[PDB]
Formats: sequence, structure tokens, C-alpha cells
Amino acid sequence: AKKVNSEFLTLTYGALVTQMLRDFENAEDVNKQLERIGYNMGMRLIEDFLARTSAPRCLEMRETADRIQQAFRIYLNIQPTISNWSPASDEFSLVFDSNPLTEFVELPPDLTNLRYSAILSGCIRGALEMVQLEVQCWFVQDQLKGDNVTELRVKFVRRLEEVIP
Amino acid sequence: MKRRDAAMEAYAAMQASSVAEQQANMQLCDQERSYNHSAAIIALLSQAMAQFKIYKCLRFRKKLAIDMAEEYLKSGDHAKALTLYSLMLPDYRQEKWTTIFTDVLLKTLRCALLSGSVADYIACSVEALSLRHQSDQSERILILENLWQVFQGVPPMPKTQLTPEAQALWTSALANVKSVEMCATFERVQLSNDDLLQLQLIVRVLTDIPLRIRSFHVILADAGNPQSYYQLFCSTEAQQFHENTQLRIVRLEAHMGTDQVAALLTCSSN
Amino acid sequence: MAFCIAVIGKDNAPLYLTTSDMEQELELQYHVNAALDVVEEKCLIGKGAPESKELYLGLLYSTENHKIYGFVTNTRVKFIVVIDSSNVALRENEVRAIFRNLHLLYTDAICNPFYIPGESLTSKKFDRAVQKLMSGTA
Amino acid sequence: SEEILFDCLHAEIVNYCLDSNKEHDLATLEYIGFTTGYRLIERLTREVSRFKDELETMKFICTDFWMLIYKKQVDNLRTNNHGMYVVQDKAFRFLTRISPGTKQLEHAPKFVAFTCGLVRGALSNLGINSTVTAEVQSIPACKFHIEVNRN
Repeated sequence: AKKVNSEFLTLTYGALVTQMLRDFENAEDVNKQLERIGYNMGMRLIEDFLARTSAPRCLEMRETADRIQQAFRIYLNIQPTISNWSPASDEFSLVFDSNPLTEFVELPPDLTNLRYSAILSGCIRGALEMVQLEVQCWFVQDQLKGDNVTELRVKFVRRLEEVIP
Repeated sequence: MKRRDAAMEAYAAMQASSVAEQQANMQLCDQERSYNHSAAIIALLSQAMAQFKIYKCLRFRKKLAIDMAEEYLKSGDHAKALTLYSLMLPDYRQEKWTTIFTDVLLKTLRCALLSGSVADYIACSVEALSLRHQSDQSERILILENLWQVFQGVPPMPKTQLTPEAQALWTSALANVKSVEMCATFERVQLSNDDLLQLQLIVRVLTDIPLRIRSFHVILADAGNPQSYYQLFCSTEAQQFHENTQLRIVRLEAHMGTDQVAALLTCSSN
Repeated sequence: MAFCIAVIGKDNAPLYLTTSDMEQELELQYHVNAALDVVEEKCLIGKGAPESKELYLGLLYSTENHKIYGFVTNTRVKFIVVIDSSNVALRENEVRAIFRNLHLLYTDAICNPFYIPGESLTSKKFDRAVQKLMSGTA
Repeated sequence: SEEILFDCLHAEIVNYCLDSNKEHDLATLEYIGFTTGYRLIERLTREVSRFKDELETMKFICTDFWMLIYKKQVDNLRTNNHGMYVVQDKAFRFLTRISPGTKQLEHAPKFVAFTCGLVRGALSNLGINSTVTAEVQSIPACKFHIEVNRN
């Protein structure tokens, strides 16, 4: 019994999105502020993830995908199928058969533009600017939007390097 | 009940062209035609009523009561059906579940029009228009017309059912009869005998159809001393009354369209 | 055979669906069935049905060829189906399983925050899962 | 373990500090969360009787919940002369992340609000009937007094 410890985040995040909604009617506010708070979140968890894994750093793209799928595996307990590889291979698609942030919130959030993975964006984004990766993120497909399966698409841009020590 | 329905069937098979003594069988039916009063039905309902009331089972006995009223409807005996429905309808609104609430509501419409307790008729019709969105809009419009008719007292439109006798019966009515939601709020109460209150009462119509924007009324109160969205001028408070009295109106009684919502829909204060 | 799957809050009927092993109940039994279910629930609640343990109540009511089961959550939620027979081949352990799953879907919809508690179960995705439970039982 | 996700997410729960509501979170988080906790409770040692009533103290469900959630039961669990009562803990899990100096009390009640306004039951001490306020006198020592909503 009491196997699943974590079905409380799918409803904590639900409370977040509902109250952000009731505060600001705009569908994109509850996306961007939610993304920046999930960004600080990613800052806060990448430190512990590297504390356990002791990975050197994401100097390469495939190893970065491995580290990120490992991060999802350890905390959010989902297996990101790394697919859709670009010929330049600067980008890769994360295939989540089951959303880990939610467990069946519902397919209609009554209205579109309600980006339901903004923390996930922070989850993927924040760590990068902490592991020194100036990287852009965006979602190519969301099963929650009436779709079969959720794919994310994250594009590294500039190797963040420390300056003027 | 099925007895009486089968009696109706018996009349039906009688409405056919109707040798082994089937006429005596038909005479059987004639004998059976005698026990068609179905008042004994009502009495058995009464016993079941009381019997379940024995352990104080209010809901079940109440629904048998709506059964009774439905039967009086079948018998065409609108009066006591209306009586029991009159008891039930506040109850059903208290059960907050509008569906059967509305179903017995149109039952009451029939009951009151047949009876002519048009005060009760319009009370149920108006609390029905309150949240009538489960029903047809055009019938809401017709019923709103009926509302203005009865407020004028002129005969209501559902003449599609009406027949002249009960029509006159309720024409007699309303000589004696004497007397959708919005919100009341207060920007300031408990004054220093200098303040000035104003219209903080937001008059809202939840009916899709509008009610004619006729007029307004405010009623003064005496505690301690004696002293879609539509808003229009009322200047409810400009009279500089004495301090520390929160005059919260019992009921709105502004003249929108007609007199009022009368059936008990008014809020307290801020 | 027909089942009416119903969740019940304090006084209303949030979600009732009148289905059969073939399709929805074509018979004009909607209002009568709803009224019978509400009266049975109210009387049983007044008697004791409000209790801590998840309350099993088989054949707590018996209409014309429709036998009712009530279930109680400590969160004050009720659940009803009927079987269109005085006798038909089925079980009760299946009832236990199906209303356990009904609770599971209930709380998984309760996960949906846009659903404020005490409302009709609007989502056709959730409702199609419910009618999939229907197919599971009829 | 799966604790740091909730710890951080709750830190951001605090983080948005809009000047409208002392409840950064409404009781909705409560309802859904202990509804999942009730999913955990498919068995509870309460009798099956329809003719008899047996009460499941909210204290016991509170402690088992806490082991499932906060992972440290009550240290003081006092039954007030009313139907209400009070819970006192020398330390709190979210408060283990901060020193005992009284600097920002107001966060911790928002933390523990997760047990406030829980979808109730009929009988006294029946498991979930919860109206409660947080009155914390010491930083690790979190105190919470319930009030019977009825009467």
C-alpha cells in the first residue's frame, strides 16, 4: 500500500494555475510567470541532481539529453524518449507518453493557450543556465491539448561561460 | 395507480366495437368502471404518507405528496393538488435541485391556472424565471408576458390550455391579492451622523430575456431612531439621517418591469 | 439490463448517467429514477449511512426490477447503480471493484482544479471513462 | 527522495507574495491532497455497522497523514474541553530547513494550512472534519488549534 507518494503535485500545480488564472485572466500570464517560477525551481533542483549524480557537466548534447532524462527519471519518474534528432543534432525531442507534472488533470482546460508545462519549461530551462547552457525551450506537442503524446523541443544556443573573475 | 391506468385501458378496449359471457366480462368492466374514483388511491397515499412520517422520513413522504398532487391532476382536481404542491415547492427549492423543482413547477403552473390562485401561480412562475435556463427561452418570454398581464391583472396568455369557466374563476381573483437575482451591498454604514450612503445595490438580471426597465423603489427603515447588467438613477441616500443605523432593506421592491421578485429573494448587507 | 451510474453530493445529483448494456436508457425513466435515488439516499443518510468507513450498502433499496447499491466516502460522497431485473446473472465483488474504480475516477477528476466541488461532471473525457466503466459492468 | 520537489514547489508557493490574500493557497490544495490521502485509506479500522457509530479521531488520521506527508507525529496532542483540541510539535518538517529564530513566522501557517478546512464528516472525531488555525509560538514548535465550525 501507499506506493505512490506523489499525486499531490498534479493538484498543487492545479491550484497554482487556477489561482494565477483568477488573478490574471490572460492565458499567457499563467504561462510566463509560471515558467519563471519553475525556472527558479530548476535552479534549485539542478544543484541536488548534480549532488547525487556527480555528472561532470553537459559539455555535449547527447550527454545533456541523458542527464535531463535522468533528472526526469529520478524526481518525476518518467522516461523521456529522446527522438526526432536534427541533422545538426543541436535539438532533440522529449517524448513523454504520460505527463509527470500532472496525472489526468483533464484534456480541456476550458480554453486554449493554457500552457500546462511552464514549470516543466523551467524544469528543463533553469538547470541549463545553472549548468551554464544558454538554451531556448519550447513545446512542439502537448497530449493534454487533445493530442496523443507530449513532445518537447529544446535548442542549445550559447555555452554560458564565466567572465571577468 | 396501475389499476387506474388499466381502467383507462379498459375504456380503450371498450372504445372498440365493445359469446362466452364477455359482455358480463364487459359488465365486469362496468363494475370495474365503478371503482375509478381513485380517491381510495389518494387515501392509500395518505396512509403511506403518515406511515413513513412515523419514523419522520420527510423526503419520501414529501415525494409521495407530490405523487398525491399529480394524481389530483390526473383526476382533474387542481385544488388540493395545488395545496400539496404549495407545500412542496418551497421544500423543493430548499433541496436546491432545480430539475424536479422545475418539473413540479410547471405542474404548479397547470394547478394554479386551473385553480386561479394566480398569486401563487405568478410566484412560482417568477422564481422559475429566476433560473429558468433549463427551459425554452421563448416560453420564458411568454411567461414574462403573463407576468405583466397579471400585474395589470388582465387575463394571462396560456389560453392554449385555459377554458372559460376557470378563466372567470381567476378573473374574480386578485381583487383580494395584495403584496433574475441581483445583489445588495453597502459602501458605508454606522456613520457619524454626517455621511451619505448611495446606490451600492447592483441590479442584475440572470434571465436572458430583459424585463422592461420601468422604475425603482427604496424603502426606509428604522433601527434605533425612525430615520445583462443594468443600473439607473435612484439616489437612494441623500437624507442625512442619524448615526449608527444600518438600514438594510427587507426586500428590494423596486419597480423594474413590475412590482417584484416577491418570492423571498433578498440579501442582508455588505 | 440497465445501469444508472450516479455520484451524489450533499443534496443534488452531480453526475447521473442512465445507460444500458446496449446504449443509454431510451425509456423515459429519467426523472422517476432520479427522484427514487434522491429519496433513498436522504432516508438512509438520516438513519446512519453517514459513517467513517467506506460504507458498502447492497440492496439498500429495491425498485421495480432495479436493485440499488449505495457507497459512502468519508469525504461525504455517494454512489448508485441499479440492475434491470428482479434477478440477472451478475456478482457483488464486481460491484466492489467497479465502485472502487468509480472512487478512483472521482478523485482523479477532483484532481481537475477547474472542477470546483459540487458540480456536474462536465468533461466528456471523464464521462467517457465513466461509460467505459459502464461497459465494464454493462 | 520525492520530498525536494514539494519543498521547492512550496517555496515558490510562498514566493508569489501578491498584496491581495494572506492565503497564497486556497483550501483547494487541501481538498485534493487529502482526497489522495483518502485514496491511500482504502482500509480504516472502523466498524462496518450501519446500526452503530464508531468514531475515527482526526488526531489519528492526522498523525498517519503526517507520517505519509510530514513524517513526524504529534509530540503534544491535547483534547480541549470543547469538541475541539490542539496539536503541538516541537519541530516541523518544513521548519527543519530554517533556524529556530523568530524572523518570518507567517510562512509556516501557510505551509500547514494544508490541513485546514478539510472536507468534513458528520460525527465528532470521525477522521477528516477539520476547521483549524495555526498559532505558532516557537519556530520549530508549531502549534495548531482547531475550532468546531458548527456550534
